[PDB]
Amino acid sequence: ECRIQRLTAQEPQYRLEAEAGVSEVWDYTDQQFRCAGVAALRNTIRPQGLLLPVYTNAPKLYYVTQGRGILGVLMPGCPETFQSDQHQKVHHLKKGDIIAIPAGVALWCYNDGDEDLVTVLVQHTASDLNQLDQNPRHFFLAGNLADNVFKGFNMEALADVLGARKVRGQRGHIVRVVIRPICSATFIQNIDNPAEADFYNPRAGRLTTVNSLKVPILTFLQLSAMKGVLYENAMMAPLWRLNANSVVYAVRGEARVQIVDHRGETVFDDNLREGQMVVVPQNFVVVKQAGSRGFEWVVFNTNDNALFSTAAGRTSPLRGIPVGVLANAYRLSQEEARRIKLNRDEAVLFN
Amino acid sequence: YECRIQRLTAQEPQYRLEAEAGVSEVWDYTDQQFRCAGVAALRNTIRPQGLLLPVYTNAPKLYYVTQGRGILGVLMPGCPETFQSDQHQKVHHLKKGDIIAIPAGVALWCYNDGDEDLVTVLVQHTASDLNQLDQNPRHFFLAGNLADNVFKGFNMEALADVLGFTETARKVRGEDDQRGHIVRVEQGLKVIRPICSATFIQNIDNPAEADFYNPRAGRLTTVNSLKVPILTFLQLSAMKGVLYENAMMAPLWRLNANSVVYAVRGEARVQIVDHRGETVFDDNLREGQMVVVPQNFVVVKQAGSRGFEWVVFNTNDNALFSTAAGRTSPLRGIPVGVLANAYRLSQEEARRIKLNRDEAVLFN
Amino acid sequence: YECRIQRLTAQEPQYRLEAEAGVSEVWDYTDQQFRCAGVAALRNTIRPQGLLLPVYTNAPKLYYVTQGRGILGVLMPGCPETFQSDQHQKVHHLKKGDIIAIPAGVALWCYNDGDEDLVTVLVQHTASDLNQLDQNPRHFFLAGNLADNVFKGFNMEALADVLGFTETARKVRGEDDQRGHIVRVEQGLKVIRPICSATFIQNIDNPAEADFYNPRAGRLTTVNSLKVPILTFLQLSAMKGVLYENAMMAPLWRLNANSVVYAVRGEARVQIVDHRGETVFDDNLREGQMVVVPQNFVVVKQAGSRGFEWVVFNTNDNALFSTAAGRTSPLRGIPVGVLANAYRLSQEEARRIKLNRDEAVLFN
Amino acid sequence: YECRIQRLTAQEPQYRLEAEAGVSEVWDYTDQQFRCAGVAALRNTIRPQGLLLPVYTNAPKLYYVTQGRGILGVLMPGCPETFQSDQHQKVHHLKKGDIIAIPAGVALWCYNDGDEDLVTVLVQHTASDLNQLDQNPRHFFLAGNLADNVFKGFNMEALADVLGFTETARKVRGEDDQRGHIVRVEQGLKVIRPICSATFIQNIDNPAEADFYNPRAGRLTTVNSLKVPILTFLQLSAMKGVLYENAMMAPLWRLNANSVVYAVRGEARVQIVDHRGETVFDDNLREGQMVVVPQNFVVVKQAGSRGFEWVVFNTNDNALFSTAAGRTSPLRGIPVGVLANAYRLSQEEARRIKLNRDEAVLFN
Amino acid sequence: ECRIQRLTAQEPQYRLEAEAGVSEVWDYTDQQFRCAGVAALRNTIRPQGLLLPVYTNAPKLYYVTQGRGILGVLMPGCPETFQSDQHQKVHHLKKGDIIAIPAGVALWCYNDGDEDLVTVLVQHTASDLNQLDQNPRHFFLAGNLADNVFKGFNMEALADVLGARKVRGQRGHIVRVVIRPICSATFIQNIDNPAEADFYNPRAGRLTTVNSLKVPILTFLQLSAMKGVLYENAMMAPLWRLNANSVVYAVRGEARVQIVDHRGETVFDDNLREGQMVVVPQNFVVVKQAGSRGFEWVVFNTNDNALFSTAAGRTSPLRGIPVGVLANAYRLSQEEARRIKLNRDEAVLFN
Repeated sequence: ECRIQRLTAQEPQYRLEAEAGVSEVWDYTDQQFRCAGVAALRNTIRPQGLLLPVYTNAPKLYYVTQGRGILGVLMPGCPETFQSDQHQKVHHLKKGDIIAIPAGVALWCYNDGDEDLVTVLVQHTASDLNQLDQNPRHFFLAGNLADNVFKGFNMEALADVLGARKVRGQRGHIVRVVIRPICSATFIQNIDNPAEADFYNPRAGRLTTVNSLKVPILTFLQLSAMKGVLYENAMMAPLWRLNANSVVYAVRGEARVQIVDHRGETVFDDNLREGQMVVVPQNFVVVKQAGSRGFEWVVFNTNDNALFSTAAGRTSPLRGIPVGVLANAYRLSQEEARRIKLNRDEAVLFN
Repeated sequence: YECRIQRLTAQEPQYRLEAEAGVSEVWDYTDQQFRCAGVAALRNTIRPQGLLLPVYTNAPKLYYVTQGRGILGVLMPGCPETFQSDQHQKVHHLKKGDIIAIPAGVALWCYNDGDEDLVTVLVQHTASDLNQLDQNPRHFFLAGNLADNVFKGFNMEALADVLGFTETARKVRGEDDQRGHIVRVEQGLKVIRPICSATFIQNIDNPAEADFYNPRAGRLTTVNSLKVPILTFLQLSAMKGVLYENAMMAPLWRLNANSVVYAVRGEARVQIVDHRGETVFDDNLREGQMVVVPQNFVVVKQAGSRGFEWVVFNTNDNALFSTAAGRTSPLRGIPVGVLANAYRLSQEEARRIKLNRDEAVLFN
Repeated sequence: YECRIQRLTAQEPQYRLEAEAGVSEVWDYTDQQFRCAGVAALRNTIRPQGLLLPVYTNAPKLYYVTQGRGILGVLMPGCPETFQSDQHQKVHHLKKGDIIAIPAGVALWCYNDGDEDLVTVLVQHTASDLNQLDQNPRHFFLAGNLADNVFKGFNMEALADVLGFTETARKVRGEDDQRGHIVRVEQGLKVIRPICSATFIQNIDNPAEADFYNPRAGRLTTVNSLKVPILTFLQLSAMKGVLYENAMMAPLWRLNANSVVYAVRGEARVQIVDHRGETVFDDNLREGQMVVVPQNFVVVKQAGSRGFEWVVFNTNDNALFSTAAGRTSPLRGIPVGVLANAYRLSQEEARRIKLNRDEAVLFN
Repeated sequence: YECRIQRLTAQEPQYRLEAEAGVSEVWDYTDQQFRCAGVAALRNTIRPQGLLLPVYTNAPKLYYVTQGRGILGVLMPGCPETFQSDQHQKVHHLKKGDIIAIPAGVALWCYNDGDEDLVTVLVQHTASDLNQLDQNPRHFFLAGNLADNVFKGFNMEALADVLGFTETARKVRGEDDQRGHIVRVEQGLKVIRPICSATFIQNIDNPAEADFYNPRAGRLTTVNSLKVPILTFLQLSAMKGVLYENAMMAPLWRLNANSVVYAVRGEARVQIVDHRGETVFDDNLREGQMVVVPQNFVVVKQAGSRGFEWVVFNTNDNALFSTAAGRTSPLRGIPVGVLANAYRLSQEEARRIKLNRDEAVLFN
Repeated sequence: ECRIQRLTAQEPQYRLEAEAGVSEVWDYTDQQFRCAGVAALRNTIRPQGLLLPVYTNAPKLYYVTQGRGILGVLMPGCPETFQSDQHQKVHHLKKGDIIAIPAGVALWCYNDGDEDLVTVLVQHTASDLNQLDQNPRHFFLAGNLADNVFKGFNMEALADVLGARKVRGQRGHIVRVVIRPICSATFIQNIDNPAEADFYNPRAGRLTTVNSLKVPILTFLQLSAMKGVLYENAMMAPLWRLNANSVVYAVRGEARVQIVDHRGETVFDDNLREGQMVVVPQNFVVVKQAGSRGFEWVVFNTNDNALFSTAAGRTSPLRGIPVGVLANAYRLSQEEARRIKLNRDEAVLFN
């Protein structure tokens, strides 16, 4: 399931055009995603576009690559706290936001901005919360792997449950053209803003994480994400993730990216570029050196608490264990063990 | 502590502590009104370019940034420095409407990199099991001015022995300063940018990020455990409330917490009712004032001609309230018959008591 | 609070509160015996067709229904109505032998749809961290009669403004009633049937649902966290005990709780022993009496000629006891040698001290 | 309880309780110094072949075995006997440097099968929510000598009725003994070998099992929740510290606990500093002495010419400290500018304050 | 996956020789282990042997069969509390120790003793912490299913992250030839010592357990172990484990061992001998009668809290339910139901 000889920088493989947008779907059936147990989507919502309400059998983490809009989530059996129409609290979407949506909860979204609203999506199909298959399934309540639920039911059986029903809706799933244009849980979190970075080096870059200790619901989703920015010529320390697979999506720039497994054979050594998506399995080691225009990425991780282990750096295992072990391991002399030890004073982002 | 209170009173700070670059206004933590709540209220004003010396306390704290913009630095124990150019821990940008949560014992400093006074109102939960001292606020300062820094009572020789610096650098210590706890700065003061990754900021006053909304009554924004995880450890919470012209906040009692209302803007007619069915409070609250609504006490607010904006520090992890009237009120939960037999009214009268107010918590 | 008690006493209610349709009997929550336990004991008698006005308190409560049958209504905050024909929340049928758990701050009413007096005995855990007021019981009533309802101290204009009803419906409020807290009814009063799905009832007196049984000694039925989940939040528990003719409850001390024994039926010789090895209690308990066995204090009961049936309110989530004598006693856990050297007896004497009583907790 | 202390003092036991085979030395649990910490300190010396009679208390306990080797027996409630040849529960071998954790209410005995006095120092956390009595230690003894065993105040007839043994075996009880709480033995006394599988022992003084080490400064060994699970239930912890010749323990304050330092070996210059920046302690601690460093109070130790070995009982599940100076100190966490503006020093002076001491907690 | 007609006493199937030791690997692809979802290894480290640092995608429980040495574990981003060189706290290994190592954390080990350091190892591949495959994977940082990671990366990309790099190390993984020759968590626990036994019978034997209520980290590993000793002619009560599979490794002596499944057919009835490894699936029932020289074993269990159910004995289900049920079940008379009930006063170890 995860015996992989090589890794791939992937882009969508089939499109899904609608009236007011497009859904580009990665081949979740490729071995790169099968192993990661994720399904990668991209949603583009033109101005005035409305994504019809949908729910999925699996948890979901959206990232807002571009645009600004309004979002509406539906928790079961909770009153409406927005009353003028009466409905639940809509949410404000802005570039750099992370959205966590549980499995089975309905969500709609509308693009009330002048720029295309681009959101990248991963669906964790290997999560215990998903009790169906390891393939994406979208239950729509309108419109139209995916389809509109309301369709299936009878005209009359459904007639006498409510006082008529063309809720059996081909405009696609994003159509053209609210009060403000448990259940008090925070689902949005700013990740792309610089002021709220976690790691920072004015010469190397910055790292911002979202996880269970920032957004509580993630404890239930067992997902997380990291927004990374590398300036020109800076590099990311070589690292492996202890308890999760990684879904890296390149949002800007270019960077050389290398990946290694147990057998010591490199499965990936290529230039990642904006719009591409690479997967870094668990315990596989990455390393990035930004290109000429820097590099910016988002990595989706499949665990509540994503820990890293940097082969080299201030918080590096090599820095942790004795010089003797280093010398006897890598034959060279005591002082070049010290060299491999205490020469990089930086943590994980480097000049 | 006892809470048999006959009278609640709107209270202003009772004793000030001025520094060269700021002023601390301390409410009377001795007053029964707050001793019941188990909290100590503080208000810090930091003029532009002012620096609070690092400090930690025996009790958890919830700061609310009423005004200004500035830098903050918290010091988690045994955490590496993630900000390197100087190499230090993550500083954070606080700004108007921010809620800041500071666990007990953590050292923390703040700087005002803005052109306006940085006003932060804070409460220190002194009745928390984390505070293992007594019901009195205690600030341990790491510099200057809580009489002098804790380095004052130390021995210069020992502190030199330890700091790797004897050394007239020994002037790290106290009784030779007189600038206070908020000092004036030379240049800037968070110079990389002016567990350990835990979120401590939460913007609460963002209109677009309200929890209850009514375009003609107001809005309510909460911060609790399901917003910020650390609060589950602090067992503290807060709510930022805005009422529009002549609107009203339903009569409500909080189930599992005391509440500390700080009047931010406007004025409002406020009534508070106790078990005895008697009124313990009936006054017009105005900005800068602080009242406590003890647990289960019923409070109601009708905003004045200029609206009313308040912040409430609640003393539990998940402070939830029950409203006597509204769409989610007990009256709606109980049968009509109960209403009739209770208030001795006709079934239609009860049905009016029960089903005429279609709104949730904020009304006209 | 201090618990250095020289003498435990069997206690009856000290002051009654009569209504037109019932009577409240209040034990002296001021008495040291209960102040040590941190509880306030109450007994409500509701004559047929009587209605308790809805009410909520600052402390959790464990009701025990000694007699009768009636309807109950609890009011969870912000929960939709699941009973619709009127539309309201789930009412529940309480009946003889029921344990009812009511969290702090929740409103609740009760009606006696039976032909016999509905007798409920209740304890209010005033030493719980959920009670953030003081060690005094406080009932907040939503109607009539805790001097008047909390609607009394409010302003008729405001309560009219809010309730969507000014309105001489304003008579929702107090000081104009005089019927008390338990009133007489017109017809019936739970009229659909005379989180939010949490179980609050637990029948404990069901003989077929005992935990310890001996057809000649008696039976013991517990209710704790692994029976009812909410108790994990209340940190309260209870045990319903029945001893047959001349049987005995082993001498036992509870590890992690105080115990509040209410004598339901029969009489029994009861002895209670403290750290000092001295007897703090040595009397014949009889129905309607209430005693407290503080934590770690050793108690033993020998039932009289008519058996003895009691209920104990324990003040922890999982109240477990250790019996000085029995099949699961410390003596069996320690080696014989220890017994010999401790009591200075021959190894056979110790082996008798240790292995002759083959029963668990209920004996002959 | 109040902790506004003007002066901390090194304290020795104030009243002894001698037995035929041992002596109990009791620190003054009445003294404010300990009443602030919420603990009662005890020291038991058991001469070879001495037996402590089984006993349980209202509060959790952390024993530290300073000297000797002996057998222990704990009595978990309702657990079968796993040691059978006699059939009884698992006895455990305690030896020099052991930490023993005893939950409240559990009975426990100990025997000295060695040729040297068995010295155990213990603290009883009286401010724990598990102790539901008062802030006073209370030992309930199951044999002899806490005035007599709890079997004393019982009725011989009842205790005969129950024990399956009337019987002049009734001499299981008190006021006829006079040997005390530590008695002399005939032969041996754990004779199979001289939930319920929970670890209660933790060797802390093992040099090879330190957490901090410096071959020229010393070593530090902790025991907390991530070492022994039961502590998560006791919310107690401990630290065994050794400082070599003329070494120093950094100036540190504990965030979330009071600390109880028992001087085991050597002497050391100790200074303690409070919020007021004033010195509350400045003396040379020596073996057998006991001091309390309240929460957030800053303490520093410089060992004498013969080193210094101490044990600290901390009153929380995960007691973590923050050191004013060191590699993991707040000063390193805050920017240089903050240091300069705080102590009014040049950026290089601050960089010295901040980056010259490359060690963690133990220094030269 | 676990429909098994018979069970096997297994020994390693392929060796891995190094300069200063040997790694003997059980065939984790046999159906006996597939079902148990474990991989069994044996490490032998000659005097002065050093096991190069490694990390694995799965949790691990080592048992120290023989020898005495020093061990070094690397937790992410935790300071060095051993300072003279500066590094993390090494640990002392001695015969009878149990070591729990999470997935993804690096560990090295060195044999500073005069006797061969023999450690037996199980890796729980069916643990949710492992997000790769159900096959062992060893990521080394030095040397060389298994391989050295540092190998894979480029000479220069890795050059400019630290000031040279022959950290790209054939001596094997254990090579010939420290300050003392969250992150304060206990990973070692004494299990083989008699004084700390859980069950004991001076005539039958003794049982010592390690589980979540002894070592806290196991709560996260969901593993556990039991060290068992049976004297000559004593026998282990027949038992089944409720919530885990069992990996029994025979460390000394010989014993007849029988195993039964649901169908009542015996899948194993043979003499287990030192150095052999048998697996007892969940709810399969074992029974052991020691041979002439007694018997000593370690069983690795796949759960935080391993509970047993002894068909016969003081704490036996048969002792739990009424004599009537026994009689009506097994026809014979009321008093021979009593006989099957209350004749074995011992718990689980028997004469």
